[PDB]
Amino acid sequence: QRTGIYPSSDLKVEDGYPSSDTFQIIQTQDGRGAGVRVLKTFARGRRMARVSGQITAFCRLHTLQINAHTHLYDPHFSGLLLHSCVPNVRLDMAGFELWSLRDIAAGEMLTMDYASTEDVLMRQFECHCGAPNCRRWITGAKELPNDIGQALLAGLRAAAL
Amino acid sequence: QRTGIYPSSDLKVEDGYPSSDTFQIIQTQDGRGAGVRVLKTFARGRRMARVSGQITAFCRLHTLQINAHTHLYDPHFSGLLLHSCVPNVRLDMAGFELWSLRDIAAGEMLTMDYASTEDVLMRQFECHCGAPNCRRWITGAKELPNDIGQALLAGLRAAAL
Amino acid sequence: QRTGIYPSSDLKVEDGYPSSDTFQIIQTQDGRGAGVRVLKTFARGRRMARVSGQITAFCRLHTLQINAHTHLYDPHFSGLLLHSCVPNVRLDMAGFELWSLRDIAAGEMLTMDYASTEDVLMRQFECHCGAPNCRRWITGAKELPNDIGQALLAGLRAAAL
Amino acid sequence: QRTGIYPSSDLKVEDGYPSSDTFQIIQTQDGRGAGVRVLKTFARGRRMARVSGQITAFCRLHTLQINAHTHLYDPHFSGLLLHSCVPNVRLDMAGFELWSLRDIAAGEMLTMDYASTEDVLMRQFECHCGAPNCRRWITGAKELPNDIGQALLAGLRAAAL
Ligand SMILES: C[S@@+](CC[C@H](N)C(=O)[O-])C[C@H]1O[C@@H](n2cnc3c(N)ncnc32)[C@H](O)[C@@H]1O
Ligand SMILES: C[S@@+](CC[C@H](N)C(=O)[O-])C[C@H]1O[C@@H](n2cnc3c(N)ncnc32)[C@H](O)[C@@H]1O
Ligand SMILES: C[S@@+](CC[C@H](N)C(=O)[O-])C[C@H]1O[C@@H](n2cnc3c(N)ncnc32)[C@H](O)[C@@H]1O
Ligand SMILES: C[S@@+](CC[C@H](N)C(=O)[O-])C[C@H]1O[C@@H](n2cnc3c(N)ncnc32)[C@H](O)[C@@H]1O
Ligand SMILES: C[S+](C)CC[C@H](N)C(=O)O
Ligand SMILES: C[S+](C)CC[C@H](N)C(=O)O
Ligand SMILES: C[S+](C)CC[C@H](N)C(=O)O
Ligand SMILES: C[S+](C)CC[C@H](N)C(=O)O
Repeated sequence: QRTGIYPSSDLKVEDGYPSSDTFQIIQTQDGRGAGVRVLKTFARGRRMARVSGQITAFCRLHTLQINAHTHLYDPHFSGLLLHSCVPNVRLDMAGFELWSLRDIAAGEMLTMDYASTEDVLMRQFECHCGAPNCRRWITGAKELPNDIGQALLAGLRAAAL
Repeated sequence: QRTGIYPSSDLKVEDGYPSSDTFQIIQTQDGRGAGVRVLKTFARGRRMARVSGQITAFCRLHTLQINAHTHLYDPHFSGLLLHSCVPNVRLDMAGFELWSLRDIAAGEMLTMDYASTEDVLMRQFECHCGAPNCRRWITGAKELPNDIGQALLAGLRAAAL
Repeated sequence: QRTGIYPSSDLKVEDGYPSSDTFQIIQTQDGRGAGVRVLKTFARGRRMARVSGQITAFCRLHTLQINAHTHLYDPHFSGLLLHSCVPNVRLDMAGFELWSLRDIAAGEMLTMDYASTEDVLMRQFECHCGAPNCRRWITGAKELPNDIGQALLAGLRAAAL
Repeated sequence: QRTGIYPSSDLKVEDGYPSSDTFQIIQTQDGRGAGVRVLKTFARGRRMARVSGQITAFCRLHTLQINAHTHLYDPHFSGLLLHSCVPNVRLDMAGFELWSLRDIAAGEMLTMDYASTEDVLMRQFECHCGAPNCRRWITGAKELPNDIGQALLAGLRAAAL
């Protein structure tokens, strides 16, 4: 009865896979590209969706890291989750489920800490999450800012005097 | 240049994904249904293929178990690997790779121990692997033979006197 | 030459295990109990320590979650990491390593998001991390605030008008 | 009431950890060194023990592999499990449990396929398991026989004519 974000028929909304009546991909207007938006309210501590995708050996812009050498290619859903330094969802890559870390109001962008699942990103980027504590430049957890990132961080540091 | 077993274009034979010039699905003639056959010779201790599929929460006839609550739906390749009590390949479900446990000659069926990756099967079955040490009735590692399996095993045990 | 936090001789500082010349357990003075303090400066994106402990099946106050059914009992080091809603370290429970999520100055408390590795805590607690965005009441990622937590969160919500 | 193989008090026999009234380490008399022996009968498909040990980054003679980069140091129990090419137990390294793959009679040596959990061994060895289908020379699943192993395997192959 409910229509799923994932195109595969075997992934059913009645089993927890995301529905287009609950999640929507939209183009942000603040330089973050496209991202997942929630259309209903979620209390903190609830499973918002089961997650799926295709196994691949290679890190890509729309993969998530499963373990040391294996990634999950999901350009329909979890790969379109935007980053925030203060995230409102956790993507559990062992149970393959998305959970609310806080109360999320309908219409809010869904955000994970990319460094919470990823050793290294496909690309580093300057962060537009707006949080009071923005790392400003976003990497994997096991990844040093590259020389562009170090230069931008230094200009911000001088400004901090 | 080489054509892949997996229909997805993103899975390339040049990156280790199986090619139809190396693997073939055939119908066995001894009651094992269809299964994967190798068309080239492989020395023991080599990676024969990278493995892929679709993440799902549910055990199915053509899934393999990833971890406690997550399975890999692969009806094109790894889900068509037949069982043997003396296996010639290992399916590594952390690196998602198939490795030869022994020298395999071209034309041989590829066989894993289903109990080496699976807690519980979608279905139990009487084993036709022919090995001198056949469990005769095949389950997951964490799965008791059901009452059919116990009855067949008992008739075999009486015969053993 | 360097003395290790972990009592076991097989865990050597020269292999990355924490040294008492780099980490110290101290009693906080703001209601967080004891916690790990760093004694040297760490740039973001560096491995600060290898982690170890004892495998156990049971969640405890000083365990960390490895996977769905397995935890790591470590009362010497990683179990004494305090929580923060804006963490400065990530505890990678697959590689068993601690990594700096930001620049950390010598003397700073080390903090992880408990919800980033834990489904459920041994106990919930009101948070004293001070971050502008404190969840105020801390649970596992897959754990609803209990009735004490809901009552405290509601009093805070009324105050927010 | 029951005394545990693991020296730690926190690992209780009442929670499934092995008891010396069920398991015993003995010196084999056929060139396999010491190994774990079972003292009670176990039907196939039962959990014989919970497993534990110390996390370490390094492969050792008495470690078992957890994931790509992490091993479990257990010289009291699971590291003393001998190898067999036709194993009677599976060591589940995700749930950290030992399960019977077949009916095991009291007094039998417990045997796993080392290649079922290990990419690479600390050392390769000629196999004395006696199975009709012995690989004769034992490696990790992702490990080629070294030049000693290749030489011994070739002498056996000539004998096979
Ligand atoms: C695979 S994407 C997620 C979807 C992507 N925005 C898209 O439009 O297809 C990851 C990329 O999104 C952008 N992005 C995500 N979070 C961001 C943030 N907080 N600030 C700026 N850019 C962000 C970055 O360009 C990053 O490399
Ligand atoms: C998903 S299948 C593998 C592919 C399957 N044969 C097919 O034809 O689609 C697993 C099933 O194959 C059959 N099978 C596999 N190995 C077998 C064996 N050694 N002896 C008998 N049947 C076997 C069993 O019916 C088992 O439930
Ligand atoms: C196992 S402990 C870490 C070490 C512990 N403080 C100790 O003193 O042994 C986890 C507990 O520390 C306390 N704690 C950790 N982070 C905290 C925080 N940010 N605010 C308040 N209490 C915290 C809580 O009581 C929580 O249950
Ligand atoms: C860590 S051990 C297990 C305990 C060891 N036997 C001990 O005595 O401490 C692994 C080693 O045991 C021996 N071993 C285990 N299984 C064997 C087998 N089936 N045949 C010959 N040697 C074996 C090998 O020397 C191998 O390197
Ligand atoms: C949520 S996915 C966009 C994050 C990881 C991805 N491999 C990236 O590089 O951004
Ligand atoms: C190699 S797959 C056929 C084995 C596991 C599968 N879920 C089954 O039930 O047979
Ligand atoms: C960093 S450990 C203190 C967090 C998880 C632990 N099991 C707890 O309950 O707090
Ligand atoms: C059961 S443990 C003895 C097997 C793996 C170990 N690291 C070895 O090298 O034999």
